[PDB]
Amino acid sequence: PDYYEKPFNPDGVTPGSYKGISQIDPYWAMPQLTAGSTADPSSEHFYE
Amino acid sequence: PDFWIISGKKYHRSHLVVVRGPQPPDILKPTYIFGGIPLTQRIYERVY
Repeated sequence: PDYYEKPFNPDGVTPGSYKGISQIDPYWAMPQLTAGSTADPSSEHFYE
Repeated sequence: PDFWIISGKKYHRSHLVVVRGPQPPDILKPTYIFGGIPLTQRIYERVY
């Protein structure tokens, strides 16, 4: 029910699950940040 | 500088890999904060 919410795991691919590729305009999406993203510049995931 | 301070975490120079552009003379190094002389500084006026 929440596969996309969990981090990606390649081992979870079931046969026939792949359907296609969808593209979304920027105004239909809204990014979100967490504590880890804005923790410290030493982190490799700073401001994404 | 043998040590760099990043958000209160203390790092020794040997661990880091620091690269800089043109090298200023020693008396001018503190003014540039021990760094290379930035290219925008010589290009912005002519670009304008």
